Amino acid sequence: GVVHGVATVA
Amino acid sequence: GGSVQAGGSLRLSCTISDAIFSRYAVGWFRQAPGKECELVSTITPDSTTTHSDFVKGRFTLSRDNAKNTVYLQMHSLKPDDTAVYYCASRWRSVSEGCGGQGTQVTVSSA
Repeated sequence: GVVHGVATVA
Repeated sequence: GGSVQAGGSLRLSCTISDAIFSRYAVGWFRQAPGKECELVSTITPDSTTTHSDFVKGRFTLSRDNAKNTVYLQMHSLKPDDTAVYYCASRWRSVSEGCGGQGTQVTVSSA
């Protein structure tokens, strides 16, 4: 199923 | 999260499972306050990038050359770009794209 990444400010 | 004045810029990073990063498209999604999840753009392992119609060249995607990270570079931000931004792969619907850990982007008027 879906795989979520981790989103942050670069 | 990150916050700017209208007209500003922001870069977001997405770190995702190495097995996924190497093999599958990674999508960026966003969800504005009181609105539904929407797909923004995608990038494949060969750096083919797709964009939704509302991007209009302002947001661009790239892959890090060494790490399992995708970058979303945003320029010319406007208040209606305020949203939580998420990244995902292998989604079964656009709704699933906003189910993970997202980062809040806030764009305030000038």
